[PDB]
Amino acid sequence: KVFGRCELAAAMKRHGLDNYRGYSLGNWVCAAKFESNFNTQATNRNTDGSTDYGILQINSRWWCNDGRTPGSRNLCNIPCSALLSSDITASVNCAKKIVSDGNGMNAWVAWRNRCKGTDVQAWIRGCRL
Ligand SMILES: [Cl-]
Ligand code: NA
Repeated sequence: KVFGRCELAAAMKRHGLDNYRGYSLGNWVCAAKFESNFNTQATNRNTDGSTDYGILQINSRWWCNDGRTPGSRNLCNIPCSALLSSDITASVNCAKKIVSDGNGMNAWVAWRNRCKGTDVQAWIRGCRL
């Protein structure tokens, strides 16, 4: 599923991401835009052999099991394929664990490089939330 901007904003808000650990909704929408282009089916292979999955590009090195990342952890206790569903529940629930681990949204490289320190409220502007 390729989400609309406002559609995803509303979905994320319903799942409890607005101000989660102090991060306003615009941060999450911006992160999703630059990580996946709002596409739940996005996958990208990393140099170390791990793979990033879904709308928030969650990494199989630490967070999910894809059966092909040796010595890796599954800290969200899910198969990586579940992060590609049109239903964002699994991705949101895992992201809540990630952003809570001490480093906040800096875990997402595109957030750090393209969202952090910008006017992120622009990403939810005009949306009926
Ligand atoms: Cl933080
Ligand atoms: Na893993």
